[PDB]
Amino acid sequence: GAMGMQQGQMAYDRAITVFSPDGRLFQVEYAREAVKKGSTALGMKFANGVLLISDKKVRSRLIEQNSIEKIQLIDDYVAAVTSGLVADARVLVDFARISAQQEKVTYGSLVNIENLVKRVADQMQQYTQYGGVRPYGVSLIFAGIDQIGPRLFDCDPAGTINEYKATAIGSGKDAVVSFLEREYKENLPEKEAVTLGIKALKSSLEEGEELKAPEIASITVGNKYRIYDQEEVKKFL
Amino acid sequence: GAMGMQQGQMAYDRAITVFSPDGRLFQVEYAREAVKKGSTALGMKFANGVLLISDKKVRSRLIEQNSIEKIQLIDDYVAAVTSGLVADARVLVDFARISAQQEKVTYGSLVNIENLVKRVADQMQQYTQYGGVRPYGVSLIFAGIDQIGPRLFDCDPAGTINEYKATAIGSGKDAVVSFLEREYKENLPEKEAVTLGIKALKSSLEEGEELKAPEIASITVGNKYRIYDQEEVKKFL
Amino acid sequence: GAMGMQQGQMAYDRAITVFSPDGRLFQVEYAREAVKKGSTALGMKFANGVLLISDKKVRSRLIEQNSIEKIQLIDDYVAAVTSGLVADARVLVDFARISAQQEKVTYGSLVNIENLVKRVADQMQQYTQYGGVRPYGVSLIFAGIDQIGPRLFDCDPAGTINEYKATAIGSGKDAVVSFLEREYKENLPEKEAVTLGIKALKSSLEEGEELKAPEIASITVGNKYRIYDQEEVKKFL
Amino acid sequence: GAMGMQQGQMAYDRAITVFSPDGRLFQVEYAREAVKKGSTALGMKFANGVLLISDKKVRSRLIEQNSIEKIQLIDDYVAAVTSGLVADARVLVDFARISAQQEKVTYGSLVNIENLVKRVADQMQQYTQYGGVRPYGVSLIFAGIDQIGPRLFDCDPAGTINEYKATAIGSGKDAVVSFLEREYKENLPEKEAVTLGIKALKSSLEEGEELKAPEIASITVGNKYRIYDQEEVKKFL
Amino acid sequence: GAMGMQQGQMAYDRAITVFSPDGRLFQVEYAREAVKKGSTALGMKFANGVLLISDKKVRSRLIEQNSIEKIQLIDDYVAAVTSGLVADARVLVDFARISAQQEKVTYGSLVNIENLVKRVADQMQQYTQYGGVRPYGVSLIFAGIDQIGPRLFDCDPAGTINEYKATAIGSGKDAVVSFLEREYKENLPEKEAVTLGIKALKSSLEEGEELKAPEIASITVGNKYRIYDQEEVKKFL
Amino acid sequence: GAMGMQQGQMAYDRAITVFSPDGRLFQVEYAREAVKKGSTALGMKFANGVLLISDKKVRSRLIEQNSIEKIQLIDDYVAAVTSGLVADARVLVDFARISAQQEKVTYGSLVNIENLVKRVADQMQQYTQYGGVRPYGVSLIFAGIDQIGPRLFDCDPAGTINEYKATAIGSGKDAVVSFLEREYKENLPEKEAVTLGIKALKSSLEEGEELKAPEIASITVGNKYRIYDQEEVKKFL
Amino acid sequence: GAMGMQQGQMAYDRAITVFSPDGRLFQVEYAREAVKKGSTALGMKFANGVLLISDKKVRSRLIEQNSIEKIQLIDDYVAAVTSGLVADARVLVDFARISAQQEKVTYGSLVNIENLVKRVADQMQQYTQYGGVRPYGVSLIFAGIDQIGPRLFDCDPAGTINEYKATAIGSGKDAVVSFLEREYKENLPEKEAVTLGIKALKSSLEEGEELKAPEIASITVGNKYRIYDQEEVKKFL
Repeated sequence: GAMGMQQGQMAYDRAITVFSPDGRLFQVEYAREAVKKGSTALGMKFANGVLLISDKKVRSRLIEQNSIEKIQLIDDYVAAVTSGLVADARVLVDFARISAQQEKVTYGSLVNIENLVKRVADQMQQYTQYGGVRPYGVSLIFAGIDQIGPRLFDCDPAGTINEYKATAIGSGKDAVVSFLEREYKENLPEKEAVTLGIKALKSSLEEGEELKAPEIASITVGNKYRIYDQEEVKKFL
Repeated sequence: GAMGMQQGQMAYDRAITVFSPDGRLFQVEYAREAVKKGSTALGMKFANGVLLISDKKVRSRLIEQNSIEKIQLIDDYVAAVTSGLVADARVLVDFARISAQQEKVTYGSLVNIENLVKRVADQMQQYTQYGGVRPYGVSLIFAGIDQIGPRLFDCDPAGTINEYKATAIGSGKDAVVSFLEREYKENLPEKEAVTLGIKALKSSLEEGEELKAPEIASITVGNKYRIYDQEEVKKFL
Repeated sequence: GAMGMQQGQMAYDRAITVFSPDGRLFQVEYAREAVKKGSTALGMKFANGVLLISDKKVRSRLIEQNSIEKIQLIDDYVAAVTSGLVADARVLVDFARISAQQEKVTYGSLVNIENLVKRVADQMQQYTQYGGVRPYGVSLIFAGIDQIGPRLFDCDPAGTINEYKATAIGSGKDAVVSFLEREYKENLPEKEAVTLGIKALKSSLEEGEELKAPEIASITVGNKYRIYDQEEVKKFL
Repeated sequence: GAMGMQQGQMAYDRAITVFSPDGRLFQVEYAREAVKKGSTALGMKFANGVLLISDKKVRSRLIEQNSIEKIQLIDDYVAAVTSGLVADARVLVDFARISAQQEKVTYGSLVNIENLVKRVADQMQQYTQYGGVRPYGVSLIFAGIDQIGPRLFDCDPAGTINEYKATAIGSGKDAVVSFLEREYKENLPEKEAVTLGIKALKSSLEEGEELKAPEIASITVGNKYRIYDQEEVKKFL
Repeated sequence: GAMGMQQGQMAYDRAITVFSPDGRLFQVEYAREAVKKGSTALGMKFANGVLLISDKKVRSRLIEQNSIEKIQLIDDYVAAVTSGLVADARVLVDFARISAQQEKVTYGSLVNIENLVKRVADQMQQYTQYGGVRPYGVSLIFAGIDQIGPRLFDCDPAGTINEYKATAIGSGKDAVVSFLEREYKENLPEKEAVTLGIKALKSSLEEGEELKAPEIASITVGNKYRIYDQEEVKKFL
Repeated sequence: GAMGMQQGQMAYDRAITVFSPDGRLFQVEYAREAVKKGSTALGMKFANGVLLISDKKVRSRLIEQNSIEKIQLIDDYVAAVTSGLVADARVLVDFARISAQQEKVTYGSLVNIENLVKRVADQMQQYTQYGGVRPYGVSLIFAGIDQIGPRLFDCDPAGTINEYKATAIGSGKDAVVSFLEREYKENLPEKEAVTLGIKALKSSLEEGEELKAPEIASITVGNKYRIYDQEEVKKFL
Repeated sequence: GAMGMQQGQMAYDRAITVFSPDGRLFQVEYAREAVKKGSTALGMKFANGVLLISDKKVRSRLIEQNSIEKIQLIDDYVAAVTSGLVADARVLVDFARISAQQEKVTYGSLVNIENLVKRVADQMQQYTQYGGVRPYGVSLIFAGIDQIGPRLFDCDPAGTINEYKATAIGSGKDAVVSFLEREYKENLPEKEAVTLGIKALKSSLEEGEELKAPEIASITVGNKYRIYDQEEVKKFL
């Protein structure tokens, strides 16, 4: 797709920590915009585990391929994929990472993953009201299996968090989300799950035909995360 | 020693702290707006306990149902339900939770619930005047039975707190409240109370006919809180 | 005589700290407005004590009656009634409560009540010039009997303080104040004092006929404060 | 591709800690306005002491008379009288008080009163330049006998201090000062001194005929301050 | 970018930490501009190492030649080059230096270079959201061989980081990046690699014919960095 | 929403720590203006010492004459005279005083007076750049005899310091400085020196004829400062 | 003109730490201007040393000649000359002096003079980005001989530093720099070096014919600095 920023003027500039007369945080709103322009990714609970899949859209030959990993591990049993401002995502991810370690070193085990996400969420929410500082313009989803079972959560710049059966984020959210909204199959076995997924991913962003090379990872109850190899993903491609 | 935040290294530019020529905190007003756009919930004292009921309006098949719990526990004998900016509600809930724990660990027992709400209220009141920081865009109600007996309180973004015999909050407040204002029956036994309630909740938000699946829980003097199961609630539905 | 510096800069660009070209603090003025929009109340010295009386105007049946106490106790011998921003009023009261305890624990006795009011006044005054922080939108009057005798003080958002023989505050101030200004009887015995008072309160806010249920408390030299029970006040009503 | 002095003068931005292009601190100017609107008072050295006198203009019968003391003791040998924002005045006075005690506990004796006033003035001067904070809107005069002998000083919102033979402050300054400037008698004996003063006070504010009840206090070398009782003052009245 | 830019004042930027209504950080944008106006430089992986090359464009005879080193060493095994605000670049370079030592002293060895750059990047990222502080108007590329093997990354004012097979930075970025994008040869042996590079650099900035004297350095797996001598560089020139 | 309020806007910026497009600090300039409107004073090295002389322009009879000292001692061998904002002068003077003592207590002797001034000068220079603070609106001249010999220095609000043979400051600076500029006699003997001075001072400010009573003091190498008595000065007058 | 200000401009676009849409720091730019309006000075490496030369332009006979030293020592082997805001220059110089002592006291010897300048540069650079603080309006050049040999560096308000063979600064920079740029002789022996210099300085600022009295100092490898005496320079003049 063609790229270019026609707008270069500051234009309208509200302020920070100010509700609009209609009860809205415009800054948090503008933040959301940034994440809409991000890459597209999704994940869904299946058989006895959960998978993650993102559209790895590459440009130059000169990029170090794989090095542009979109799906990142926070720990062997839990990962997250993100979209929006790259820098903000990164730092936010590292926070989750250490945060995860903390619970492990104090309680001896990350029993409930829901909690890990709540913390990073709270981090984000702080910037939503604490005066002099810019909100994190990134949305990300955590998924993996904890003591309770296979889990999937998403988080937006406002610090909002929810649990899904399946969901997506980034540019093609609306599209891909609708596809699942209709064709999502409950206890779909992995092989088919990834299929339904890649299909859904396709339809969405695939206004531009070529799906390119998606990045896919999955974890099933009982064991650690598995990242699909170039060939394995291409198989479903 | 004085209670306050040591962190003050960060400089603050713009800040909320201006009374209008007519004696009003516009920021706190704008905040109130955000809560009106929140879901609808209510509660009321009855026979020998109190109950809480929230309208659990769901969208996608892809959401993890129950996980979107609106009625949250503070402790086995006190629960609260909130309305407004979701993020703000969550963080304000956890504050009350630990704050609750604190009274328990020093005094050995949370004797007066009124006090619990007062603390969380004051928290909110602080952002009402301390310059550089956006107020909490949320309102909530605490319900439970304490040393004094079944108690019902509500709280707005201004930090204003009041005890009720029955009340509501969120979107259809004015509506549902009027129904009760009219048909509220003093010592209505639980079964009939939950009914009157659900009826009241219906009328209000029910401009859109379908009541969907309401979330209801109750507690009665002498014991801990009881969350109604899917079928039980569907029974009154 | 060396002294360390916690903050490198004494202060930066902040609001709420500007004299109008005519020598007035407009914010403090606007703050006063909000208090004008509060409930009406008054107090007056009599025979050998002082009494406080406030108009308890109630709305819904759903309100927990008494729980909406306007006359508050700071200590068995000193009570205060407030008008203006409710949240602000509360927080200010608690400050006065602990502050009272403070003098007690150090000197072993609250010898002069004037001093207690001065301390809470100063608290208010600070927000009058210390930049980034909104003034307390509330006024209140303290009454009780100290080492000197029965005492009646009032205090506005400015932090201004005066001692009266009789006075009122809130919405119907100018009105009720005129009434006393005219028909206030110096050493009026209690029964008659409460009469003159209630009559005064009535005349004032009673543009709307029904006085409703007034909240009244009285203390006399030698003993602790006495709050009037529903029937007793209704007797004068 | 060219630079020059396009703007002769810089446009006005804020107002706190900003010199006007004519080298004036407008804020401090406005402050002064506030003091013009305050009550009128004066003081003058006499035979072997100095005296203070302030116009105690009372309104309602409901005010606790004397309690509205305008002349305030800093210590048995030094008093002060104030004019301007009443709250600001009070807090400043107490500062003067603790400060006076400070010198006494370290040096064992307040040898030179000039110093005392120097410290309070420096207090005010600080608010004249330290960014975020509104200046004290008040002007006061200190009088009392010290190691050097009877002394009289005045202080304005700018932190300016001077010693007079006689002077005044408040509303009718210009008027009263002129009267003295003309008929002031060098070593006038107390009785005639207080007369010359009350007359001077009269003329000034006495556009409105009734001098009402003045407040007068005096000290003479060798002993402690004396406040005139109602009858005594009424005698010169 | 042509110097024919339109001169103007500052935009309507209230403070640095505002998202535009389109989800963009304008300040970070403006910073990027500053980098485009810097010198041109590049680097690329080759045979068994990596090389760096920057256009050392000199003016006066009075400059101390070599002293204007654009290629700087962070450690014998890692170098970096920069473009944009010189001052910002330098400070940024030293941080990286000390940062590198720290890793060395705690772990005993700089195992993965990606981490080093990550640290310097997060530094910049901070100034992207933390209020009162101007972002680093600079972009730099780190290159050298670590535990994994030869590595090359780039970093911009936004703190965004990527690893390349080859890439450039500064003024003629777009031009030279294209050249390589087309004629870049995978495992090109040093001598030819430096040639392809110098040709690419030439083409790019060489609108003004003379390539002048380029600054080039290269390291290979197994040993320390080697900076080319004047004569050696002139050989490829 | 929005009843109709939108005309008024809230915003805060800077205008003190801001260079003009032409390279000048408007605030410091404005500061200078304030000093121009101050009293006129001068000083000049003579035979074997230095003398200071200020025009003590008095108004009302009610002022305490001498107490309005314009020439102030810093230590028995060094004095200074100031002009500009009275309040800022004083505080600044005291700073020099303790600053003087400091060197004495550490090195045992104030060897070089030039250093003393540099310190008070730096204090001033600091407020020229440190944001949130209004510069000192004053200029002064330091004179006395140090280890090197008789010295004379001047200092302005900007923190600029120069040593002179003779100079003046205040209102009629330009005038008096010119008279000297022409008729200044190098090693003029005291009696004549004070004459040349008074003459020079006269001419300048003497557009208004009457020189009134000048304040003069002089010190000569080998001993302490001498302040001229009313009659003595009157002799040259 | 009036108590009320006609302009309601609460804030303006001009501020600090803001990149312009074209990537420039306007504040740093304006700072440069002020250095342009400063005196003119230069330096150049010669035979086996380096020399400094500044135009000591004097006004009144009343100035203390030599006392206005423009060339200042940091230590017997390194001196610097500055141009721009005098006050800023001074404090900046003292910083480098103590800064030098620091290295000497820790390492036992100032090995590389480049480091010294770099430290003073970073100090400067900080005010380039740390929000609330005006940048240093001054540039200076350091010259001396260190462990590497004779060295010459220049430094601007931006914190940019460069080593030269010869250079100048201040008002007539461009002028004198060109002269050198053309007639500068590499290993010119001192006597001739100073000549080429004085001639160069002359040509430049000498639009006004009279070169007045130039201030010149030089050092040669192997020994300490030598400042030329009035007559010696007059010999070259």
